[PDB]
Amino acid sequence: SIYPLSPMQEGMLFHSLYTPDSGIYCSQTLITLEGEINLTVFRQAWEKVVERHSVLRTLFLWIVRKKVDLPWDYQDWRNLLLQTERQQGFEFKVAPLMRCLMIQLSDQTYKFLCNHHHIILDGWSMPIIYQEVLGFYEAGIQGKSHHLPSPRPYQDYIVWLQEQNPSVAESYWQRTLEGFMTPTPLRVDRLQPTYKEYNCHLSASLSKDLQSLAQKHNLTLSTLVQAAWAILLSRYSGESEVLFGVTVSGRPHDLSGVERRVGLFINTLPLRVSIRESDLLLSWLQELQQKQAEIQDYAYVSLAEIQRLSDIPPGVPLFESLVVFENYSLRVKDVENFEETNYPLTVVAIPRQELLIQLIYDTSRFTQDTIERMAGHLQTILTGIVTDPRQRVTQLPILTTQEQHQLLVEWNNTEADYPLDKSLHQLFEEQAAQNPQGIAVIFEDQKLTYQQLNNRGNQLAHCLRDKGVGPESLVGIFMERSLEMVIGLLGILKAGGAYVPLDPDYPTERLGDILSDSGVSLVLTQESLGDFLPQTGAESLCLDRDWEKIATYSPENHFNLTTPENLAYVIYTSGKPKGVLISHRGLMNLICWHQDAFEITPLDKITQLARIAFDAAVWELWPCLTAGASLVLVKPEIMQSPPDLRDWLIAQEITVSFLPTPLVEKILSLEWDENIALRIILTGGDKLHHYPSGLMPFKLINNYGPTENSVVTTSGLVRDYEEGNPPSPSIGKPVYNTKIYILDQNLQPLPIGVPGELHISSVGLARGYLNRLELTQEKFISNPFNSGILYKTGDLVRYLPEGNIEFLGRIDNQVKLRGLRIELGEIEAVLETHSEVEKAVVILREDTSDNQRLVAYIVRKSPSLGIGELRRFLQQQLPAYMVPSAFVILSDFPLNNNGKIDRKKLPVPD
Amino acid sequence: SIYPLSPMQEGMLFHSLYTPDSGIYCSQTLITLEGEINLTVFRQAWEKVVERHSVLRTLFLWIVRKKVDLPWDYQDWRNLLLQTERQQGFEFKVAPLMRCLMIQLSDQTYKFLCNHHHIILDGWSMPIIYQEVLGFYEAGIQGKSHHLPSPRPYQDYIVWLQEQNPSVAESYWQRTLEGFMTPTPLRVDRLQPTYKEYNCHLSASLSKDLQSLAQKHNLTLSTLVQAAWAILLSRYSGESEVLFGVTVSGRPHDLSGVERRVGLFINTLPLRVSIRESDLLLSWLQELQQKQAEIQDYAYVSLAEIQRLSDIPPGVPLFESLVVFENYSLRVKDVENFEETNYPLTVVAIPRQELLIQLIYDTSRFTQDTIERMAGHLQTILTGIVTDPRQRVTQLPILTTQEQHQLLVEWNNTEADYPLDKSLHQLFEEQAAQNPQGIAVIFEDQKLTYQQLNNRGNQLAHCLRDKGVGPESLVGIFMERSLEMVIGLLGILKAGGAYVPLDPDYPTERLGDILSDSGVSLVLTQESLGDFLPQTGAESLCLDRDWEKIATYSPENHFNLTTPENLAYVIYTSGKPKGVLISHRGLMNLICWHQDAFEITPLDKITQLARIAFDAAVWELWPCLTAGASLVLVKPEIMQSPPDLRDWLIAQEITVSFLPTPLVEKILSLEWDENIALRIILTGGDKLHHYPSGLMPFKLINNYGPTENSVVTTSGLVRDYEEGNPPSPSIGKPVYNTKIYILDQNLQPLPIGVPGELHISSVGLARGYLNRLELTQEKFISNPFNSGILYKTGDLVRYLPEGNIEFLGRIDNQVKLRGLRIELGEIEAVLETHSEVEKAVVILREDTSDNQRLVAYIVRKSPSLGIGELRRFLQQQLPAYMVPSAFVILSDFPLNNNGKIDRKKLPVPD
Ligand SMILES: Nc1ncnc2c1ncn2[C@@H]1O[C@H](COP(=O)(O)O)[C@@H](O)[C@H]1O
Ligand SMILES: Nc1ncnc2c1ncn2[C@@H]1O[C@H](COP(=O)(O)O)[C@@H](O)[C@H]1O
Ligand SMILES: CC(C)C[C@H](N)C(=O)O
Ligand SMILES: CC(C)C[C@H](N)C(=O)O
Repeated sequence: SIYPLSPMQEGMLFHSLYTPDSGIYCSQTLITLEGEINLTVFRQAWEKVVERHSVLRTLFLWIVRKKVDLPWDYQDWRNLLLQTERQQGFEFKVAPLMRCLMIQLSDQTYKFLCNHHHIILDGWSMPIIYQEVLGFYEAGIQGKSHHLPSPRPYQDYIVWLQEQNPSVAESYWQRTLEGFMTPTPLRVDRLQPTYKEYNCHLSASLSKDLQSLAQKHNLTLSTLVQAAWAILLSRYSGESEVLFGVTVSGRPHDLSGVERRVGLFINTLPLRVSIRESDLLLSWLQELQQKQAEIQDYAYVSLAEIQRLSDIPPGVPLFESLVVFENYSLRVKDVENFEETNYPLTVVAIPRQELLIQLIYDTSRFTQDTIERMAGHLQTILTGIVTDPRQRVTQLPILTTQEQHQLLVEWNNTEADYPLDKSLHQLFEEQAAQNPQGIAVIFEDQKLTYQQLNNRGNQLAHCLRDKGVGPESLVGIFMERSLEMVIGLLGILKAGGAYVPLDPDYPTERLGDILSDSGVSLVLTQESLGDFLPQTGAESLCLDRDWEKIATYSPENHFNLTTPENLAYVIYTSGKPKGVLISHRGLMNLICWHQDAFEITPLDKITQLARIAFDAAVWELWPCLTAGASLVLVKPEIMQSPPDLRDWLIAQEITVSFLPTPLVEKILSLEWDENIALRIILTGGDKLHHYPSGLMPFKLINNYGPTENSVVTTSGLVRDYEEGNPPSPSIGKPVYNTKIYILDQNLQPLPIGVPGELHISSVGLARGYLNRLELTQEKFISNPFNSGILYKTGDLVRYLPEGNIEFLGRIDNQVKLRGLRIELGEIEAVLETHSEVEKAVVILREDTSDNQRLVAYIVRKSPSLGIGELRRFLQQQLPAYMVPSAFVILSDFPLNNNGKIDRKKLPVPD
Repeated sequence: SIYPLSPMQEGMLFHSLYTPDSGIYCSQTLITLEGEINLTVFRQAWEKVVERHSVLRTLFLWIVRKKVDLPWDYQDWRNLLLQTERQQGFEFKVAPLMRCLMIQLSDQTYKFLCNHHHIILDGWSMPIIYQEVLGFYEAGIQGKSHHLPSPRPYQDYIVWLQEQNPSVAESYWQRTLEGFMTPTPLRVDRLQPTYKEYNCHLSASLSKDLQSLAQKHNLTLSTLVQAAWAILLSRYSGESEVLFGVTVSGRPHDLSGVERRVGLFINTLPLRVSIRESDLLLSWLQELQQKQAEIQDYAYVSLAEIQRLSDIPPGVPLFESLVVFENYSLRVKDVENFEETNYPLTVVAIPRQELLIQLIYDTSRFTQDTIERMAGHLQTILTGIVTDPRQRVTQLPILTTQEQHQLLVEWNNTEADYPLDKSLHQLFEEQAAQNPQGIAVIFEDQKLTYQQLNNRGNQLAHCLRDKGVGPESLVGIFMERSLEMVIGLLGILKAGGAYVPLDPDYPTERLGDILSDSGVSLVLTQESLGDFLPQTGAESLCLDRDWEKIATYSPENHFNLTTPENLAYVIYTSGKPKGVLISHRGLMNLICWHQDAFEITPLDKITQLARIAFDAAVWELWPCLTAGASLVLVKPEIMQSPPDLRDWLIAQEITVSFLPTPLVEKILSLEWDENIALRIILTGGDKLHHYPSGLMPFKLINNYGPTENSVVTTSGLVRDYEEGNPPSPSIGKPVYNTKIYILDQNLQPLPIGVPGELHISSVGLARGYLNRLELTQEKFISNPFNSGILYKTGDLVRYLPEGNIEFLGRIDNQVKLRGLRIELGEIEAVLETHSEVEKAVVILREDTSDNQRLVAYIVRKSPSLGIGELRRFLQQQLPAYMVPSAFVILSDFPLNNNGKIDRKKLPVPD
């Protein structure tokens, strides 16, 4: 009994000897017994166990451990809970004396409690000790012998350790963990210690089908469970490589297949699992079997040794999930109050006649609803595995029947009747029929009635159709926001053509490219701008100078000639920008949806401030003009001042107004008359950061959608912040005749809480890109879920629990194996909380392709705050690894031409 | 004049447009003119320059730049300094308008001021502009023409940039900077923005000899200067690879050899220089020539692009030193108030007829004395290079004649007469002659006079010499601190033998190894411990039981038989420990020095608390007994309580007391009677962290030395903290007959402020190690500076400015290319400043050989403080990269058996 400590034993000792009273290494176990007991023999049982297991009578000399053959257990007392309260709270004490480092107590209402230090025992070792203590009692409450083999002394683990070469195991852990730079994030967990148990019981049938499959193919039930969890983790995380804990014996020699012995050995090990698109479930399970066997050959270096030895940063865990397969005077419960640490999520497979799978979760990290669904997913995956193991791993189903249905069917039940026969201009002219005298457009003093607008529109149409314009014609429009411009738009539409906005402030070369791209032969403009057009060969008509030409022509409505498939407009998104071909159907849907959702009626006064090259302008003009309301063009002057715009909105008695996101953010800080005409403010285009105060008189509607889907895809009222609310307002839910899908990189559905790529199926979808047939086919695919078409948005989003969508960002800004476990927007929200921070954006890399170095751009309210005081504020709220290297104070955000924040113009730090 | 910005131009623009008014990019230049000036023509001169250089009339459109041929410079006014005060302070303003971004002003007392933005100009570009503006004035204050070629438009740099492939330059900067993980630290700089200039003028002879050498060997004067600085940096830094800035043209096409042109180009580039032990100066200079040429081929990516692209962490500079070779109505001065940034140290070679080398230094980072010496070093290196360029680079001299002398000769002038004929026991017995009745030893109640001790010593000697003991005999001593033990020690010495302390608390196996190592055939012990000796074959004598045997023998002094070369003691240092063979000469020197320095006289009462296996015990016993004083053995009880020991020291009227370092640290926090007998407290053994309060009644002496050099090498009084003081008390200066040397890894001398390895030349040096002849030869070498022997200590130290030595740590704990620019002890001192921190130790790696992760172990005063609040405190005081990843709260430091802090028993974090 002269032996050296294991490294793991030393570490532990030193930690205890020189850090203040800790109890990190104190494991308690508490046993509810009922019946009656021969106390005398129950004690002698414990003494029997203490007499046989050498560690249960070891002591430490301080670099050396001694087993003696002498000490045992002390009871303290026996004979309105009062146990937790004090009687269990008060243990900061163990001496490395011969006296077994294990103190016990039996009680009045019959409760046993065992305290011990991990320097002698393992999580594995306690079960063995109950079993052996119960068996020495039952064969001895009956004067018989409980015959058991003599155990190994655990002083021969120690010699075994020394026979092994640490450099072998260290090279192996280094080689195999190399690429792996941060822990697999579960991304179903909560922003910010009690644990709970969700029991997921598998049917007798599934249990048996699993066992069967294991036998047929030389796999174990533990491998099927780990596999199941590996598959689940890859879907939740988005990573095709995952890493979780598995529990192991850690005691070797192939006594893994015969014997059982007590002490401190390695009990958990990291298992790194990769899943490729070609992987089939049988082969991949064969492979998993090996890696789990293989890692056990290098089980003679601690996990702390393995953490540092990896590429994972110091300070952070290399996994947040653990899988344990418990291969194993009546007892009532064994409550384990080693609560001192536990992993956020541990999945415990207990292989009784039916397979139990317990999910033990940190309740600060996961909702009950999230965990229950996790249960459903494993259940789905396991049933899928036995049902057809020839299947590709990346295609195996995860959602339950009810989930599938809810997400893909019920939440997509947005079908709505709308006039699919009609066209934009028709609707308009019914509007101009029924209320000819109504103010249709207003610009400062100027004013058009529905008749003025219809008549002057019909004239330009007639002019235009003499010039060659019909269905599918693309006519340029190069004009300042004005009445002329509405007439222009309406003119092209009536001719049967489709308008191509040309922005008045564009350089002459970009205007060039648009005209050559779009192939327009005709551009409507105005004398002011005429000379800025490049000379491309195209005719230009001035609606100001040349109005005389146009006046000559009929102000009659013409025959309606366009079909819903005909192009209505072509608008560029941001190598070059790409023009999107929008048909009339799209717009009909939008208009009919919009008018319904926001109850637009001819009473309404509707603002028009988006520049005509952005598709928001479509959604300002046509719902309004086709409904009878009055469109108020806004001087861009007014828009330059949030408070002035506020006053101006109030002044002009505007009822419903679209404000782009950066602007609406600002007006929401202002204070507002309580009784104004403004009922709705619509916003969208960039990610809205801020919830409205309840003080706001209007209701605030968030909206989202690509240009490739007729302006709006998703819409939702935004209330004041509640509590269960995400860090930034939802983008709402799909609009009429729109279905959405949140999909993984192999086009597979994902459950609530998991981020994926938004795909859209809609009557709103573009015909495709102008002159980009390849890309049209890459992005507009055949829908896996219907006979209809699916557009890939490239936007990263997740379903919230009531069916709202959280917008996260762009799929291209995601990098594999550096997903941070905290969503960037979570930091943003936190930084924004501290007053003096008005707006924060957090980017991954503003530097180039070498490093990433996450930076945070802050716009301050006053100069009081600086990048140090901020830094400590964020390491107070989050930990580190969740705090950026650089913080850049800005004065204002680089906005692109439409209002969206311009990333590539953000200043790179230092 | 349609052109895209350079990347470097864009970055700059964005930074200006969206960060709050900054003036980071504002360069000012201020020109003292005297004489009289045709104001009218001076202006027109500037207009001439503005008319020719395209950037001097460029504007920015916001991704595009425009040159116009129209704007120029405005004067604002003209006609008790008041300029700095306001008139120069107030510039936060430049608009990217056609109006040249360059505002000027001429003044009353004749001062010109030019403000411009780096988005148009370079540090290189301003000189060209003065020259061209002065030349258009002088040929025009005389109605003549100043004829100059027409410049390149700098719109063809931009096309050149675009013709180049960034991936080529990026691969090159990545490949060549790879190993290089932190900036070359100068380690002559100060712990913690004004600049100063030290002019270092080289003689006409040296200037010319350099130029000559350049011609002979196809090198330039710039390469000789960079070389010089590279050599200096490697010595200061301790790194055989260095990295500094060099300035470059950045404008290419081989117009580097003809033309001169204005704009913004790359001006600084990182030059990585390696120096190997075999390198010869000619070949190595040839090579340096190439690398400096080569790097200029990749001069089309910014330095910010090169920083991130390197292995240097984000946030930190990749060099703190820059070398610029300025190859280039009278003007008085050009004062450059672009002070907005400058590097901590820039070395400017100005190649006028004699070579000037300016050292421009941040005065918060370097003392005037440090810089002057730097000047002397370059001067030394350059003179060395011309004198013999066949020389090895690592052997070239750096110290001046006076420095060499001061460090190696004058500060080592410690020769002292001492009785080299005599031996320890002789001196003793003269002491026991002259004052037979004096109390020699005291232990609680027990007491020996000089006669008791001498007589009982002579008896044991006679006993011993019948048992075979003589010169060179090693006798074991295995005894509790007691009177018997002093008698034992004194007995062995008189017999002519040398004692080998065996520690009473050692395990029987370590005792075994010592006895087999030392080969003792005889061990003096005591009945108490006899049975703990292992049975090795050696005789044991009990000075307690067997005293009767010993009493029979003569109490006469014997003939003195030992010579000063004879062994006196053998003591192990901490694979296995190694026994050190100390002779009598060593001890004579120590005793005679000690008695002189601390004025020991027979009045003195001297404490004895070091365990006998530590060599401190030698330095407690023999100075005292050989002087006539009374040695008080201390109960180790008393030593367990700082306050009790204090009281006990005061109580017993002890005059001079050795307390090991961890203990003295603690007593210095106590409060102290002002009038006590205690005059000196001696300490040493570990690094003392704390300076005494002035309130302390005694004086506190720090001391240092390896066992291999008779206990003490260096000694120095420690006062209260002053200001210029290092973070922890000096270890003083060499003792009698001791010379020290602070040397680099090629055994070369180093100047003040530079850390190196301490080597000792002394009469105190061990004969060598017991039974380790190899190691004796590796560590005890032939002295490069005398005919005498040199011991390599493995300790890292530096000379302070008055000749004190700062102890830094162990050479083995240093790792190349991760030296931090801040000394660990600097952090320690800072952490210690904050009350609630009683003691802090900062280690490099407590984890294993994969990462390093610098950790800090803190002992707190009360539990109030925690590892977060500490963390922010240290990122407040230092920046980051100077703050550890882990902080471990301890309760107490793992001490080894002698008092030194035990590193390998520090708890590894997490
Ligand atoms: N409400 C919104 N919240 C967040 N991002 C949005 C929102 N609306 C639009 N987007 C983003 O803006 C894009 C539309 O850009 P484009 O169609 O090119 O003008 C979408 O694909 C999203 O990435
Ligand atoms: N005063 C001191 N300050 C700092 N380190 C010290 C001091 N005295 C001794 N040392 C260290 O202790 C060593 C002596 O250890 P040893 O001779 O083996 O007992 C030296 O080589 C130093 O590294
Ligand atoms: C949802 C709307 C605000 C328009 C959206 N920004 C788009 O780019 O189509
Ligand atoms: C300088 C003295 C305190 C002794 C020193 N610690 C040594 O190890 O020799």
